[PDB]
Amino acid sequence: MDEFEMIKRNTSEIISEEELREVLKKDEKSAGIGFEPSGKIHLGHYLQIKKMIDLQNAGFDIIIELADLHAYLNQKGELDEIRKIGDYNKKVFEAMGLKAKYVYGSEFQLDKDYTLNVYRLALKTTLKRARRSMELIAREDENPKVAEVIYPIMQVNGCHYLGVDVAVGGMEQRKIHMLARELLPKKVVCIHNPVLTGLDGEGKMSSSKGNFIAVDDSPEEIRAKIKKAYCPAGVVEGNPIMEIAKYFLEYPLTIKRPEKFGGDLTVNSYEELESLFKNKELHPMDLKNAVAEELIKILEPIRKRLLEHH
Amino acid sequence: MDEFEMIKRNTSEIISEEELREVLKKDEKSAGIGFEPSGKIHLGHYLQIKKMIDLQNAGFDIIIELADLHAYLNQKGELDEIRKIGDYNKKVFEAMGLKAKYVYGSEFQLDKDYTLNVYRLALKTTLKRARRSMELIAREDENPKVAEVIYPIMQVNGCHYLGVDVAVGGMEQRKIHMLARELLPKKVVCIHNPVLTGLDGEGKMSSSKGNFIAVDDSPEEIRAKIKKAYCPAGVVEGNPIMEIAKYFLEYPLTIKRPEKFGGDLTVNSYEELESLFKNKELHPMDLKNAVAEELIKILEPIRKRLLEHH
Ligand SMILES: CC(C)(Br)C(=O)Nc1ccc(C[C@H](N)C(=O)O)cc1
Ligand SMILES: CC(C)(Br)C(=O)Nc1ccc(C[C@H](N)C(=O)O)cc1
Repeated sequence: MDEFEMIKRNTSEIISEEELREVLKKDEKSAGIGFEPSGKIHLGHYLQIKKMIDLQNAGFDIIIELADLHAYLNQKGELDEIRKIGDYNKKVFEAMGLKAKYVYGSEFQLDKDYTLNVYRLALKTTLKRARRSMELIAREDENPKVAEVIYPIMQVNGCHYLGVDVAVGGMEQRKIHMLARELLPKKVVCIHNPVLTGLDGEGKMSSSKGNFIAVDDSPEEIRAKIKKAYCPAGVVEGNPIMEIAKYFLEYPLTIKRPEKFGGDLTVNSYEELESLFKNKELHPMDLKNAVAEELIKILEPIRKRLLEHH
Repeated sequence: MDEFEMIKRNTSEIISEEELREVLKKDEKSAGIGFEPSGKIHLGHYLQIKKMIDLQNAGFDIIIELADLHAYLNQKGELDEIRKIGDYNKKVFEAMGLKAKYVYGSEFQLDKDYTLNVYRLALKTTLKRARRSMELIAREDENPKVAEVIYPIMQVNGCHYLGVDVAVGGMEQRKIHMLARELLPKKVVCIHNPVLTGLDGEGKMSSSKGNFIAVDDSPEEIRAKIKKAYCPAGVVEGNPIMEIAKYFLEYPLTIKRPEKFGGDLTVNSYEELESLFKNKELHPMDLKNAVAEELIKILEPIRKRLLEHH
């Protein structure tokens, strides 16, 4: 498991693999990601932070953008309230064990030269290309605002201004990332993580859809959320419980169940688990119990560090 | 002819007349207009500058924006070349007899607080409203740029930042102006001048359509441009020669013609001229001769001041 495959583990795509290999050669290399401040930090965020921790462990300097101005452009409210939530998110990201530089976007995204470059990019980005890149990001609006098409080019320029070698994000960021690769003089290596399914299976996990496990949920809340979740026997695709087993749990994995249902089960890889699940050797109730208890233990240190403040 | 009707003469609309009357009450009041720098200054510009001269004569302080950044957003090239053309335009506007403050937009349109307010406005302006306001302004593009929708909200904010009581422009600016009236806390009085017809009658006069008389055209060039112009007998609407008689000439007007065509004609108002033209008492050839020679004399001082530099 070289550093490449360590970075590559559980990503949806790397754009591009050859470029990432060149970047690994450098003594000095930086990786960046941004987050619109969120009232709750959920497993979708945690997935990203894990991936930033991998990069850090491969010798990357990590830059986290607390994207207060992007959230302002995406209709999350007033900058001061956004910035307060930004500060809470940093604490959560630190309680996740991430050592990084944290910057508020508004610290640099309003300088004369940043703005001028945003306007340069606005001359090279068609409205159609801009609106396409925001399809999975833009706040739902029957009357889309001009702010929606400023957003993607400000994120592009952020890549430029921060000078990262690698940009990380969920797959929803990939069209903004493609735009950065076409417009900017230095091509940024782009690493896209999968988009988790919502707990009810009905769509993608979102802080505004209320279908997530938050990293500071109480254990009873974790158990009740898993218990209700979409999780049909033998169905792996779009199954948020299997996604959690694949993305967050440690193997080998011991799955406790009564002797009358086969007794404790040990699986040495998520791949074995998927096999046991597909040919319906492992029942959804037992998968849920094991996933909930392991997730509880995995999230425990984070919830404890956050509760230590009170 | 109070100051109101003097300001109102030969305008298409005043938004609104009651508001303009309130503004006239003030000892201190300012009027503003912007121009994307243009290689040639034509009668469309001159019409506007005349209207600024009226306002000045009514006691307005005049602010002319040399809109280098708007022209940059509207694909007129590089800022330095735009700014050079900006400087030429000022000279022309001064040779027209306008005493005013001249500012390059880029002097203030990149400050942190200006930019932040542009982004505030971008949150309140729908893409559809923004693209509607640019229909008569935007450079022709099969693939419209994001820059096209930044333009109108930057012009709105310019009104705000410069604090004018009155905004002046051609009718094509009216939708941007309407947006300023809805978004800004202080409603700006908007004065819209007519859009001149191109010399060939086929559309509106434009510096990029090459259908204009420039204020520094030589007399032979003026005569040849008038001679070729669209100008059908009895047709007033869309007739650029009548527009010039209405908007630029001084009355009473003596129209020279041979005795065999009726001999010299004196008309005491454009209204008489329109009457003589409609019931086909005045032939297009004689109208053209008179319009060209009077326009030559009217533009003479401007062409001379511009030529004095060489
Ligand atoms: C400048 C660097 C490279 Br650190 C960066 O990635 N900036 C960035 C990234 C993502 C977001 C939010 C995002 N579009 C979302 O959907 O939440 C905002 C800013
Ligand atoms: C700030 C004040 C009030 Br002085 C102003 O009117 N600014 C302004 C006006 C017009 C233009 C150009 C115009 N859209 C065009 O079509 O040429 C650019 C800037």
